[PDB]
Amino acid sequence: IIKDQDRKSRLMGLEALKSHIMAAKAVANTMKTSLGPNGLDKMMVDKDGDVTVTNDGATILSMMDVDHQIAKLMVELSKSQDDEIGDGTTGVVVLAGALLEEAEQLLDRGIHPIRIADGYEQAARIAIEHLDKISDSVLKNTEPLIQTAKTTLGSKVVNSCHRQMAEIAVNAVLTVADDVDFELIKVEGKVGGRLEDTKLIKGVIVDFSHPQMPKQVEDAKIAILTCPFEPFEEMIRQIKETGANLAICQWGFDDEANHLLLQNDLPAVRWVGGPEIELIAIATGGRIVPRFSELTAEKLGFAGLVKEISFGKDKMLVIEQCKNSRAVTIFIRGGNKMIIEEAKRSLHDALCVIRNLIRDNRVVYGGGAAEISCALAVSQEADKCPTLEQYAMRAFADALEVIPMALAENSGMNPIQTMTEVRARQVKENPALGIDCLHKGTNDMKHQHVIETLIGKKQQISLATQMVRMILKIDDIRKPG
Amino acid sequence: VNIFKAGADEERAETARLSSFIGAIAIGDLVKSTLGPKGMDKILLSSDASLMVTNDGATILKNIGVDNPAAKVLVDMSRVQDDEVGDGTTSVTVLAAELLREAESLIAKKIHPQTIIAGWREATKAARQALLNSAVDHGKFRQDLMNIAGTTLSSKLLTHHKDHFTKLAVEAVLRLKGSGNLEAIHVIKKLGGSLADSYLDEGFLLDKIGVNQPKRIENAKILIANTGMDTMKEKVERILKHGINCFINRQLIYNYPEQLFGAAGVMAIEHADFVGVERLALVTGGEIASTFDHPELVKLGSCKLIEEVMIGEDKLIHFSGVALGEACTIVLRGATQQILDEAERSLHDALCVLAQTVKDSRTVYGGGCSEMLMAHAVTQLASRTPGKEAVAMESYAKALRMLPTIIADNAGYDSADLVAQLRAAHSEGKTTAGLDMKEGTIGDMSVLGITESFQVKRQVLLSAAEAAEVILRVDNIIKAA
Amino acid sequence: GRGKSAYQDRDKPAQIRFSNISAAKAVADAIRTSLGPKGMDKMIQDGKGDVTITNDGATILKQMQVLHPAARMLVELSKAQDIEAGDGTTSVVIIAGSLLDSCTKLLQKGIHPTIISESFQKALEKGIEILTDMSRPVESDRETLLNSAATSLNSKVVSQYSSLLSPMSVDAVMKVIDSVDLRDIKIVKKLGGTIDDCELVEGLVLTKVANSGITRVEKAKIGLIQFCLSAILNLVKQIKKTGCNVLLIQDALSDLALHFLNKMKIMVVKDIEREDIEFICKTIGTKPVAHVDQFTADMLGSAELAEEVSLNSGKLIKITGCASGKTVTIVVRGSNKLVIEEAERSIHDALCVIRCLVKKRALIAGGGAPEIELALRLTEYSRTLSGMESYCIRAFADAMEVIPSTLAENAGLNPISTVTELRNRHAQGEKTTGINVRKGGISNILEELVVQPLLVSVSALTLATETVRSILKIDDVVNTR
Repeated sequence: IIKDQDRKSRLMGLEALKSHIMAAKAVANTMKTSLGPNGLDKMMVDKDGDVTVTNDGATILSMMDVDHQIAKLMVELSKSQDDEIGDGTTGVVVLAGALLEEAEQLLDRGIHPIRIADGYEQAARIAIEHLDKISDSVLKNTEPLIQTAKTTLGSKVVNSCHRQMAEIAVNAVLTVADDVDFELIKVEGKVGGRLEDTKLIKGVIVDFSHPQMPKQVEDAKIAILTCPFEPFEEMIRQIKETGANLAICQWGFDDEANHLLLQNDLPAVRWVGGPEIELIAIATGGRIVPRFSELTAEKLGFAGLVKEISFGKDKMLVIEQCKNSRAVTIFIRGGNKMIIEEAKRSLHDALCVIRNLIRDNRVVYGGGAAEISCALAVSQEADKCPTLEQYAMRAFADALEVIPMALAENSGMNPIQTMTEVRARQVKENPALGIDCLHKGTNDMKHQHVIETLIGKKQQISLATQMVRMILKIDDIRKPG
Repeated sequence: VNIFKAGADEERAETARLSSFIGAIAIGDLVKSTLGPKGMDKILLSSDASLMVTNDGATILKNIGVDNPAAKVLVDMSRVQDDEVGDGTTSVTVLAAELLREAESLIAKKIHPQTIIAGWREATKAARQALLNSAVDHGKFRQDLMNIAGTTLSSKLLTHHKDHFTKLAVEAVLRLKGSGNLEAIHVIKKLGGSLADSYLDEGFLLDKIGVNQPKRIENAKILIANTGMDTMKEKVERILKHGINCFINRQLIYNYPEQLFGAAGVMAIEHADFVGVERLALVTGGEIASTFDHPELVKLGSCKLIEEVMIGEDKLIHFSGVALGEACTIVLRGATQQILDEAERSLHDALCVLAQTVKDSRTVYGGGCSEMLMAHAVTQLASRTPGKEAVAMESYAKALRMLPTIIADNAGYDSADLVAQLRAAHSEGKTTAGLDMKEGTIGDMSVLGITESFQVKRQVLLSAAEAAEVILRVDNIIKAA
Repeated sequence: GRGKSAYQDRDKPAQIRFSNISAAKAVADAIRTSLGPKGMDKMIQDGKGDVTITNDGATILKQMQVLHPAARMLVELSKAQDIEAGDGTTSVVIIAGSLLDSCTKLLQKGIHPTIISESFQKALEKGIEILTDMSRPVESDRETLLNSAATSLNSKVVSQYSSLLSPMSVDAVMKVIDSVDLRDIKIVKKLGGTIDDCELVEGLVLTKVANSGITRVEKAKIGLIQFCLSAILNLVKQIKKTGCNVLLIQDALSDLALHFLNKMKIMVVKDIEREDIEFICKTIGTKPVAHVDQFTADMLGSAELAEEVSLNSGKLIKITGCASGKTVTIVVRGSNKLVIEEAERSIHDALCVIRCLVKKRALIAGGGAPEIELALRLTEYSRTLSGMESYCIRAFADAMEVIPSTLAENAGLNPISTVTELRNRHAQGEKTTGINVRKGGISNILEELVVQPLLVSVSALTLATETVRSILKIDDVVNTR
């Protein structure tokens, strides 16, 4: 009788293939427009009447009414790509679609789904083999690093000052580099000033109480104190009988006590949040003591410099040059908190790309150059290996030409006529040549300084390949309700 | 097998762009009618059965329930162009629209959006440089000031008494001209008489609360107070300890404290409008205090003359002769209510343009004169820069010719003939060729004293252009059914 | 997608124009049949049931619920005319509906709206000037003031006492000739006796509650209070501290409060209509204090004698001898409300007429004389003014023939034929040349004793035209609702 109730949707046979094809191809065509510096932005206005002008695919799919399962999968590809390294969240999407777009072809020919995955798998395994071959292992190389970072801060809202963001990214990664740990990088964000003001501190930037107090303590003896100095001469005296020159109160601070401590020449900051008080103890080593009686001469921390600087009329306490600054600090200033959010996010990506690099000296060339080189390889390797997997590898390669073709598309130049000059100028002058969407045509990427980490492309092919493969194995989905 | 629930539209390809741009175009062509000193105001009606008859585009766009994302963009533009200068509000909106309509035109020509943006980017910047060669540089000539103010007050309801308000707006900007300070100019809108009864008070004006209290206190140290003097005797005492002769309470003052004020020779005034209490702290220098236990001898402002004159049978407290006479209060009197309110803002904006003259000593020529020059400039340039960029820059210029075109339409004078008459007579009469509605023919802009302020046009060209570019970068939005 | 939600109106060119003219005219046609001495009344039965059989366009337009604003406009005209001259309230609308229907004859041709509005203005500036310079500017003159009151009292149920009603009207105005303030002459009816007992008192006479209250205060000190006197002793005591011996409460009055006002010898009158409290404010000078608290000694008015006269078995609160006779009271007496209703109404007119005569010591002969007068000169004005205005103005003149055409109509005569006879007997005669609907044919209106103050015509022409001119510019108005 009635196996599946109403409110369902059962995809059997070519019905499952078709649905996914038209469903994905579409979602792949949507993001494809936002690819490259010429990417076309999108406005995602949910049901709350809120606008969402973003260039990132994950940010567009996270606000797009996705009801189809296949589409959701494409949403997990950009999300995964955006939760790991982030950069190229667009690629994986467009890439996945292309592959599927080609797959359908092989399908309508009578080629079974499973088989399609096979060829695409072998080809991909080889696509990387080549991409990891053309790479030019980058050098503590200050030159290349600052460059790669600029290739990630481009076409964004932080492009107006991608130089300052990259500079901070390089030093931040180089400092906490030992294998680089992204945890030893504290990204403090506060309103005030602009984007250009963003800096990096070799210590802890804890977000003074009295004025005349020493606005410049060299090798301070931080006296981490919790209990408030409220109801003042004897209480402040003991803090001066320990050797401490920098009092850090976690609670209140009576004015009377502030002036007395002033006469002693010891700058103090009252009302210091729990977290801050804890972090300061991890930076200088200072020990957190309860009452002002447990405060000895070994609970004092040592910071190379403690100066209160007004970062755009936003005066704050800076604790840098600590003994063991295991925790760095990247202060991102700026007016509209919205712009900064964009900067902080990009920074994340800028720092991750460096890390993937530092822990793997291998970089490729964007502009599709690599894609072209691969598409060519896979094709020839598809011939050196017959069997039905041959047509598969070929199709795979054809799907490796979309990225470039898209570039020419979003650039305005005829995608076809472009690939004409590309594939040509590419085989002649090595794959070091790609598509310059700025000059409309072909040109050596290595010279245009359009480089991209190997992990970017590397991972990109993977993610897209793995997901698409899954869907290919999906020929039936009984969803009740 | 379904990505969007039943009822989720999906604008794809042209349809998406066609819908997007048109939406803004409609809104742009709507307020377009209210162009030139001879437009057609709209009788808007909210949800509370309200009849709104205004010629100001901004206001019109702020009462219209915009249910379109793109359109809302115009609401912003008109909100910026209006909060900066005044008129032209309609211009920036309309122009921005026509561009998009010209965009969807090139799109139909298979011209990729990006290249379109590029063309406009060149054209706009090119046209900008041009507005410089024509922009006449002026310099305390109370003559031009009137010509500029008289052109800002026109195209409104005040056009009848624009001459009267011109002398006022200019007289205030010449007296308080130390660096263009519009924050020192208070606007007093009161009902009682025609608009020809409005004057300019050389000081702060804020339309007593005791017959026992000193009406006219020559030398009085104004003491601002927010909280009321009620729960009383200790209130009057403390205030007497600071040595004040003039008390200004924002809230209500009890009867008892009111008696001690008059008996102690301390003139007081309760229920003081916050807007009138805020400027007081900027006109006399009296620091506003919360409770009566906070103010002292430092919260006292210096005033040389605080009298109460029954102007037009109305008690007006004059605080003229403030420490920094660089602050006045133009009083406006209207018979009805809309007239008074419509005149107020009219002066506010009139003050803005003057603030632009005191800093931006650059002026242009209206009457579509400025645009026609642009249209002819960007054109020659278009032919210089080949590629799709040409048609773009070309279509940009032709889109700038619409300004005067509409200026002739709302005149009953055929535009088709005006465009030719103006464009041709512009290549012979230089940049001094502008449209003259009141004569139904092209006339000299400089000979008729018709000059706009640089800031105006500059903002528009820069605004619409770039803004539209982004609008053309979108090709898939999720709004509402 | 949607840019303009449903339910919202967006009156566009061809549509809105046609709409405003069509129904407006129709609306005019409605009361059009109620024009003339033999006009046609209409029984207006609203929802509730209140049946109103009136002939006055205003009394009709205000009794009818208008849906779209365009029609409401006419209601504003007849309503504005009913306050600026009283008579003519009917014509104004008719003429307006004629200009609209006439203008359209120009629109259909191709004439642009704004030009038409501009044209009509020229005819208005010239037109109005014609009626005036051609009117008969006689001497105020005490005599004429009595002739203007007599001709406005007869033809009614007050003609029986027109001789005694005319003077009172002249005296009432001579005491308010500040240029006459109708709202200064308050009328109070009091059933009983006869109309011949009408008396004009100098002071605001309202329409006692404290038995022990001074029902006759010599040197009173009027005191207005809005807030009710309930919980009481402290409230009454405070009233006797200001010296108030005549408390006039707008709200209710408690018994306990009455007893305290009866012991302090303070005449109190509770539940005083809001309209009354306002008149006592503009006549005695006593400021209507909101709360009994804010009441002070400076809110005390000046009353020479506030007694409780028993006018024909009626207890009214006479407050004559006010400070600043701008406020005259006419006690109308009549056996039945029916005869009193006529007296009051007819008197109202006798007042309105004297008001028009003073605002313009001229007077034009009705009967369609001034209409054909203008219609003639205007037709000649066109042939000399040139421009599209010609046609327009002519139609503006022909649109005047309606008044005289409608007169002969409501008289049974042949409108077309009769008018022509007038136009001929007009040129060959004088401006006094009109149509006598009572005899069937032309005749010397002035010699017939049928004159009308210029204000009547001026107001109509001025208002009507300005409006019609404006509406023409109503070709784009979104409702956004």
